[PDB]
Amino acid sequence: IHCLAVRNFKEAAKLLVDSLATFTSIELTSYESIATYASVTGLFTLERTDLKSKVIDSPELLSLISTTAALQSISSLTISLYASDYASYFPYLLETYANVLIPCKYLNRHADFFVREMRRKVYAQLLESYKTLSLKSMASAFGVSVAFLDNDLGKFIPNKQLNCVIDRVNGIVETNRPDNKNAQYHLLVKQGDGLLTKLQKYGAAVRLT
Amino acid sequence: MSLQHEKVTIAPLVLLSALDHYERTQTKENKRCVGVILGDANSSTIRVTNSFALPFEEDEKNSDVWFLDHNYIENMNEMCKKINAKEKLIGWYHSGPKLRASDLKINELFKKYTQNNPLLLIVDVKQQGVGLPTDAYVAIEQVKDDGTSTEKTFLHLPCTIEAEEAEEIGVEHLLRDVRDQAAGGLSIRLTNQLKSLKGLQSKLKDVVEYLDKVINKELPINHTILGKLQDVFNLLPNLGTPDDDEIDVENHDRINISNNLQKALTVKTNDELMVIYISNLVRSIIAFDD
Amino acid sequence: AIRDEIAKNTELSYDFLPLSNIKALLFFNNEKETEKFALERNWPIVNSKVYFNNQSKEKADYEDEMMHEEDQKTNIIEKAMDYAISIEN
Repeated sequence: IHCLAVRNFKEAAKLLVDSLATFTSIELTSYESIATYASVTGLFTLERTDLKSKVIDSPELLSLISTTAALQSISSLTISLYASDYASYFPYLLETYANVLIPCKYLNRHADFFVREMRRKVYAQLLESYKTLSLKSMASAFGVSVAFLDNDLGKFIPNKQLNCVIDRVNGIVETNRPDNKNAQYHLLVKQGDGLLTKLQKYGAAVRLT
Repeated sequence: MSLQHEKVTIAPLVLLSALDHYERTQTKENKRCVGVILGDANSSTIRVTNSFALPFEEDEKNSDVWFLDHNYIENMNEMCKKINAKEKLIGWYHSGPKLRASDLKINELFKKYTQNNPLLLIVDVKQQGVGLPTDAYVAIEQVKDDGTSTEKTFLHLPCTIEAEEAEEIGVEHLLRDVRDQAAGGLSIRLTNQLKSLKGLQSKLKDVVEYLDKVINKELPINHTILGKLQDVFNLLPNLGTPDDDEIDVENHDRINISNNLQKALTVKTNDELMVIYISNLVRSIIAFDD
Repeated sequence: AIRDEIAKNTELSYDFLPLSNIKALLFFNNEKETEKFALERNWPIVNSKVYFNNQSKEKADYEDEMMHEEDQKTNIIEKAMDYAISIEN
């Protein structure tokens, strides 16, 4: 829950899956909220396949069923990402904001942060699987209008965590993400630059003394 | 006779022994030491284990006139069995700088005693060649399809060595050179890399001027040579192939490994930089204390 | 000065312009003035259409021609040699 209140939900995921398997209730907020926390972190951290096996490697999440509004709203969303429902997905996103994030102490810091990130994921997965889409159809899949759809996308693309471009004349969405040798090359040099920097300052400091 | 051959393997002893026997007949100036060649055959690889001198006279007036002492050859072979009963005639060595046309007539005489076509191993005594100082031929008789009669001719085979391990360390023991024509570290193979390219230049020169010699000085148009030359071009790359583009991608790959390896080495030495500073740092105190 | 500036720019931007589109961009009001500049700036306008990609080749070719030229191209062979000698320094 400390990892949940700060921006690293990756750690939070790793601790809270253990907490499902065995829960210790005294002095710790009740088990339906603990389900809601596992599900929040699950959506953010994982992708389709991983997500599905996580909530089948937790039988308890499914057998607990939605028994509170916050649990219901997060669980509806969990299913739709991994089942690759986009249709009812876009409404569920609004429900999670209302009934989980603002009511919760720790996710009220993440009310704007979550909604922003979660939209990247749902788009990401669809675009990776496609070379090209049409915009109107992509808008319909989610349940938005064509023009509305760009706006959300157009914040994610220059941050370059979505690796795509949008023709507005063909109306096609192009996907030009390297996933080959070129991607591994592109990542590696950043780390190797980092190594150069670490040595540049430490080198100087020892030589002068 | 075996009419199947592929390679000639040579023991190191053979070369050295013919040079010794050469100076002790005191041969030079078209008087060339010729002895018998001993070893294993009925094998595509001719494996030459030993060699010995024969009493031989070479006339320098005519090399088609020669003396060979035939009787001696049988007696010597019986003593070869005393040493090891698996050494027989498989040819004869020549000590000269190169092939003579009297060597074809000489080769006739050793056919009588060989179960294999007889070997000519030129042991140079000036030690030329950019590989081994030995050239190797075996005499073959064949029809020639160029419209010329049946020749017996010496056709080239590769030269290789097979050295006993026991003997080979004697070569290392004798040799005080740290070797610059054989593999070692980076710098040593950096010479080996340049050396090979300079070997290709010399070999590439000789073909060009042979081709000039054929159509102005009228040396035989030999189809068998020129056929292997046609295959040099067909096996030669062409720019703009996706195979030679893959070479560019493959360059990136190994250079990057060098790039990270170079960083790794730089890290490790910077640990020793700090160590030595900690050694100086302590030794300030010891000095100050004294 | 401005006429020259935009004429460099259009090499990158275009490869095809009609005559009308050239006239506006170079800030000319006369058609003959556009064709006058195009001869002197060495634009091959043939059939009232420019081919700026010819023009990029010239400017790129000029950057190579100046002798520096071994290490400007940068030889595959030369990189490996450099790496080697530093280790064996």
